[PDB]
Amino acid sequence: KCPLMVKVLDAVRGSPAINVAVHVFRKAADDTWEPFASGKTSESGELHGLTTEEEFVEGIYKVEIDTKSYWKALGISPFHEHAEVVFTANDSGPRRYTIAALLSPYSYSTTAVVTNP
Amino acid sequence: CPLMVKVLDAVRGSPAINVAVHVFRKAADDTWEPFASGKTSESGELHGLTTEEEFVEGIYKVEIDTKSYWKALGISPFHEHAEVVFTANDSGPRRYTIAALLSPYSYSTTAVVTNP
Amino acid sequence: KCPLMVKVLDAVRGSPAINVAVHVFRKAADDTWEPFASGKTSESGELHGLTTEEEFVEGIYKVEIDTKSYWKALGISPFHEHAEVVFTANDSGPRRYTIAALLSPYSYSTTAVVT
Amino acid sequence: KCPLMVKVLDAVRGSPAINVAVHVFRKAADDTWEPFASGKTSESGELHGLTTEEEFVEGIYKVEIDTKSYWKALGISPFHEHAEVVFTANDSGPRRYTIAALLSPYSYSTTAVVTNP
Repeated sequence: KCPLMVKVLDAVRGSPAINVAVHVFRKAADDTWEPFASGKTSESGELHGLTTEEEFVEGIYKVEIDTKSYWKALGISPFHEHAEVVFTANDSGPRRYTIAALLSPYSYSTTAVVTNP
Repeated sequence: CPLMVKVLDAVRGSPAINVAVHVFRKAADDTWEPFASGKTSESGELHGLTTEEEFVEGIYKVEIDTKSYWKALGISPFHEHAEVVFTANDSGPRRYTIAALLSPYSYSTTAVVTNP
Repeated sequence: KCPLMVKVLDAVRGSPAINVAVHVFRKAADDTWEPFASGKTSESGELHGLTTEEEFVEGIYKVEIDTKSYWKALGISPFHEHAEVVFTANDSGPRRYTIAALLSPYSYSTTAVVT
Repeated sequence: KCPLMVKVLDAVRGSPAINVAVHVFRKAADDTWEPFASGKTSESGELHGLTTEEEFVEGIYKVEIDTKSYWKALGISPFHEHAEVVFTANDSGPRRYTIAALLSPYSYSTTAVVTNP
């Protein structure tokens, strides 16, 4: 599918995160983040087709996950406003990037698995 | 303080209070011989479970009663307990501390070793 | 889809762990673990077909991951001898259990997804 | 004691992360991050005396951890550029905030524990 993938899981429910707001930002020469892409996590807990391979380029991107929206809907008070993931992309070749995050009311753990297709 | 166990709660965002801690030791018969047991304090860390002279090289298993603690808080957990097995003092005496961040249906364990 | 699946990731390299020994046990009335199944992690790092729904029944199952063997092969000495995931299966009814274990030399994180 | 404390640990070595850059920001009226305080992680891996009780305010704050700089000294190529923790401070009243971060080359986990004085 798309080179960029996002998966989110909630510890409290033990079920994949559904209806999650994720925003992708792209670096600019003015040191400002531009709204590269936005999407909503599916009921399966993953987001596919976020960015086309050709559109995806060599840049520093920022990925933000809206922690409050999921926790406010569930009714649990969240400590973090959002989870922010920033990294460089395509240092050498058009390698695919998968972003995985684990959510909790007062903590979160994120990991990225990198594959070369 | 040869061995320390620090336990933290994710949902409450506060250190876990009175989590059952069980420490075992390996035997020649491939059976665990109970070493020590305790309950966590208010700060969440239980200390003094072992003494350096008594603390000896071997394969030790540390059990944390996650089910007993979290069920008391009133929601059903997934893991029956957490087992942290590890050889102790492979090369000389060292200070071992175990950190376990608890959550329903998921947990993470991290250990910090200190040579002196 | 297999009733039980195990996904193992190596945060150190950032790529899924390959050739990881995964052992499954069963609780007995004598408080003794009986080997249920064993396998080796594939290239994708996920194990499928390790158990069948017919054999898979309610009980207390322990999943072992040979972290010490894997990290020794890569040349890194790990703190934990292995990872044990003890849980109760089908307490209420038939459910699909997925085990996710993120590995590290001196730490690990276990996460379960229920379908 | 200290209203804001930060503890950082490395999963690769199982030791406190020494000489790690920590940066604290505060929200302004124009939605611009204004630097508040910054320090280097000590040998024990914890920061003490970063915010004063009077100076610490009820605004929004951000804590940034320079994971990439730490890995460069070790010599391991990291995935993430840095780790950022964004949270509302003093929603109700004075509080003691402790931020704990576990670092890995391609993943990290952050947890927050609060003490009521």
